[PDB]
Amino acid sequence: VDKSLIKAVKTGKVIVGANRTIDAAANGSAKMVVLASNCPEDIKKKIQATDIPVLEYEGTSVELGPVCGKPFTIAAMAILDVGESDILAATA
RNA sequence: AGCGGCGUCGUCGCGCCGUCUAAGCAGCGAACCCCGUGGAGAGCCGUAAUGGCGAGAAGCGGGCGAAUCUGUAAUGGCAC
Repeated sequence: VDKSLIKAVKTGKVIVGANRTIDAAANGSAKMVVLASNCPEDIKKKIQATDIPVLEYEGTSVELGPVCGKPFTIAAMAILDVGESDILAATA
C-alpha cells in the first residue's frame, strides 16, 4: 500500500484541493474522493450520499500532501484516472 | 506666470498685499471585506514590515464602501 498510494498519483490522474474535488464529485468525472481526518462533512455528506465513493485517509490534511508529493496540505483529493493502479479497488 | 494696488527709486528692478466663495444638494469612490471564475510548487505572490497559498495563490469580472475632490448653491462681500 505504501507504494500503491504513491503510484496512484505517479501514474494516475488526480485533482487536489477541496474546490476541484467538489467540482469533480458534482460532475461525476472523479472515480472517488479521498478525504483526510480533518475535512468537515457539512457539504461532504451530500457527496457521501451521491454515488461518488468517499475514502477516509488515516492522517491529517497536512500529512496527506507529503505522501502524495504535494508540499502543501490536501483535504479533498478526488481522482479522475486510476491509471496504473487500483486505488478504487483499495477504497471499495 | 498674468492682473490690480502700495513701497522703493543715489543705481537696480525688485519687495509686500490682494488676486476671494460657506453649509446644503447632486456625482465619483482608495483601502478593507465579500461574491463568481481560476488552478499555483525540484515553489509562486506580496508588504515599509509582519506575511499569503489546494482548508484554493496570482490573474480576471462584480458588489459594498472614505476623507476629500468636481459641479451647483451665484449675481454675496472686494477701491462695480
